[PDB]
Amino acid sequence: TTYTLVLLRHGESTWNKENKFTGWTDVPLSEKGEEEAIAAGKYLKEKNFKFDVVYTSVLKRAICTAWNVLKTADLLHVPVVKTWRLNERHCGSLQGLNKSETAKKYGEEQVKIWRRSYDIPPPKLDKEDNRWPGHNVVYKNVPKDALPFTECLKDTVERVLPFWFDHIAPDILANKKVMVAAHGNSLRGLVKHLDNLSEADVLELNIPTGVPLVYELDENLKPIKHYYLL
Amino acid sequence: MTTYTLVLLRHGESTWNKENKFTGWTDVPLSEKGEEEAIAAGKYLKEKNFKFDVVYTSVLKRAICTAWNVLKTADLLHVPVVKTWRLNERHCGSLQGLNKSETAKKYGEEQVKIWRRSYDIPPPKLDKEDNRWPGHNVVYKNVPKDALPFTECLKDTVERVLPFWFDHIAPDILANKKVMVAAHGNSLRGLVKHLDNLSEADVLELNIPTGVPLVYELDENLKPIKHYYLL
Amino acid sequence: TTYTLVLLRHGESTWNKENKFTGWTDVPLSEKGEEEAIAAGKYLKEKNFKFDVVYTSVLKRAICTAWNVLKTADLLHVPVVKTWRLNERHCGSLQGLNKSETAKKYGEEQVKIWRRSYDIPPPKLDKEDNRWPGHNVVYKNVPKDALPFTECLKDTVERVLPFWFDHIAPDILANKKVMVAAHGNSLRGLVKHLDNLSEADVLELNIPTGVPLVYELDENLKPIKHYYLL
Amino acid sequence: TTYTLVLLRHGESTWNKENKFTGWTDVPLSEKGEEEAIAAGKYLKEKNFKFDVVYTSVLKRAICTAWNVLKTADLLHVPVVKTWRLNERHCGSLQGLNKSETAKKYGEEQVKIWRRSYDIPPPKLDKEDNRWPGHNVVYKNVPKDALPFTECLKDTVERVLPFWFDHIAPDILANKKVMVAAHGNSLRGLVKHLDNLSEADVLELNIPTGVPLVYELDENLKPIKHYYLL
Repeated sequence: TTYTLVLLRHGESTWNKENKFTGWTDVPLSEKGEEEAIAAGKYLKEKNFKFDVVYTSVLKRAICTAWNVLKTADLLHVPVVKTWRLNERHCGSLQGLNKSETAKKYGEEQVKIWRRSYDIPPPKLDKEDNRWPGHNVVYKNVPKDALPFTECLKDTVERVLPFWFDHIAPDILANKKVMVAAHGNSLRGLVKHLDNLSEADVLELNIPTGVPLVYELDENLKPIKHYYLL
Repeated sequence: MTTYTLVLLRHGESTWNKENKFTGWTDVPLSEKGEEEAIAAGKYLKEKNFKFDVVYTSVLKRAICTAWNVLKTADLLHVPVVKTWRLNERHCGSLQGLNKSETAKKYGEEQVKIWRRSYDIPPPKLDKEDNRWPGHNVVYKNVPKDALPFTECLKDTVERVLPFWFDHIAPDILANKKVMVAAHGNSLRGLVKHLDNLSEADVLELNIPTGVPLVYELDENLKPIKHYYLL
Repeated sequence: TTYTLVLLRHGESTWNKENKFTGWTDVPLSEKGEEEAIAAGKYLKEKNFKFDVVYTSVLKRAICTAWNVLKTADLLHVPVVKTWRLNERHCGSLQGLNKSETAKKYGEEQVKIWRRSYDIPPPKLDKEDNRWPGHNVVYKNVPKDALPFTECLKDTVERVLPFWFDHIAPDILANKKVMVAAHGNSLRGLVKHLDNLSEADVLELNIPTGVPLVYELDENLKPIKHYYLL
Repeated sequence: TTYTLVLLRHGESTWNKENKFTGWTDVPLSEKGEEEAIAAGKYLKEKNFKFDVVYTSVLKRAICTAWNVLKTADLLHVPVVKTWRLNERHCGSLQGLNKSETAKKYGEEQVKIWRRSYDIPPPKLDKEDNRWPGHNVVYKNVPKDALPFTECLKDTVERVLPFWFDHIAPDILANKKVMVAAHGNSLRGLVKHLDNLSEADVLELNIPTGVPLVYELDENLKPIKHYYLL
């Protein structure tokens, strides 16, 4: 028995261009970022990949990538399920700030720790901060104390896992063809469990943008292999 | 006084509307004009400050792409979209794919007129060997084959829509969710027939414009208080 | 590719003994009625029938039948989905009345028509009547205009079939082993569709109490055969 | 705004009479444990407690509690949602062994540590052991990695919290009346989060069997107060 799982990281956003920390900030794809999702959709169509369900975040840049893939591949009827659990890693009080001004405010050494470490997060938001996800209507049905004030990669890995165990994985076991269209850090959390990686290994893992990552899994969901369609 | 707001929206022009070809369940895309109409609907809904908790649509791309363009322009991409065959356009049977001169040649122009304007007289049936039968399309692989039409009249479309109203749309409205239904002329006519308790005569005369939001204000029992177009 | 579907009719209610028209009246199984479901479970256990989902009505005489089956087969973990659409045919203003009282106030032959006919329903309740389902909190999430003042067998067939098409049949097509536990007329509606019966045929059909009705279906859900486990 | 949540721990299982470690072993309620469930049902009905949903585990001692309550309260129409996440704390290789026997092998103080600590689990099951939930068809839809070889209370707490955030809390915020009918340790997991308890507080917390525990919560689901119905 072989199941097939496809992971896809969204392309460039407008804030990647302006050199700002994004996190849960809901910024759009750039034109190039849209172009990547379309190209990803071609490669999947060219290899005749089909899907019974698409999982993505509640952030437009991921959602739009999912949409462009399904449109390009002629699979618009496929249900799309959107969850905050697949959101990008939250960047705390860094969200919105220029990456350079931060590197001269806190120093480049401290800023590097917050980006590259596994378990040391950036400084928290207060709940009175306008960037606190609890103020955003997008999250009105979610209990507000489930929402982060800040995240390290470990936090992201821990919030993605219940969604893997409760929705994605059961669908795979039911013989559904799943695509996960999400963000680097949330996808790294999925990959960490899939291949049972150490902290060192997940930190060295870089998932390229707009390139479908295909996992073949056995009856127990142990990876038989993985590869990129490029 | 408890009031609820429901928004209905018919998709814009498809590629086959130009060619004057009967579409039905054929999954033809919106033309560029159909794209822009969905955007314009979205722009206007954003301007009048409309918000949605759920969008219901068909499994046909011209309707789905309309929902998408509205959510995107209105900055509501996080909103769930639920897609169902029960909101599909009326099935046109053996007319699907053919233009008016082809159908006149096969059936005579007078038979075709009856099928266009009737309530309960459907056009000729497809059978299981015809490649246009929804049963051969993998889009419907999880739908029981005998739920899928070989042909439909408006009465059929009306009857298959009603269950989805009672099971999914109406309960959402009663839970104070702000619903948009983005669909097709005939499936929307099926919802309106029930809402306003229209006779067969009145539903036949009803002509819902394309790409114009149709707003229904409903009371606590979902009886309409009023309806109007945003245009 | 063959699928297996089980149908089961609940045992004797307390009102069957009293000889009153039941309908949607939510009367319990008699003790005998509980024994019938327990025996039904034993039969299914003996032939090692497993279930992934049980569908039933929102009426206790059917819910409790399902419970007793799952309990006897040691399958309590299996999800039970309850719906108004699988309810018994509504008996209108006859609900709660004696079968002799109805003969008196309506005539004996008029009553037989209401029971045996396909499309002639008994007299309507009005909105002011206490027995109208709209006053019952059980149906508080159901829009009130979807609920009947009375029903003929045609009505029952037409409310059951959307639930067959939307929920039961798609489960079967997902290779889930389904049991439907319900009522005479709601089951007769399902059978009518399964076997594409005429009106005359469905009116002659007599589904016995507490005996599992097994359908073998092909890949398109067309019945290959059916039989009773006894 | 405020909300009302009801918790209930199941009564005595047959293995409690034998002083045996149960964990995920799916043993039935004792007759006393059935009566407790029925008595709980009478109390709730008397005080006019209604429910829109009942959450329970996939273990029959909890499921049968939920059923006996609904039956006595005359609320059989209410959906029951069963989840492994609400299962009892897993007892590793101790499952099936009696408490006197276990003292001789490991020593009584070491057994106390496994019974009473927060973060030290009993000896873990082998993957090849018959008792590993991964061999149980009840969990065929759950990825094997989610299935424990052993648990400390900390593990149980961490597996219950996602179900709180994903299912229970959104229902409460959607104005649904929820009952959770489960196990001592899984309920302690919920209470730990609800009352923001320290590790020390939750270890001393002792929830009696078969007594409904009512929580009153504010608009952000923070408890205003809680009490037992006795």
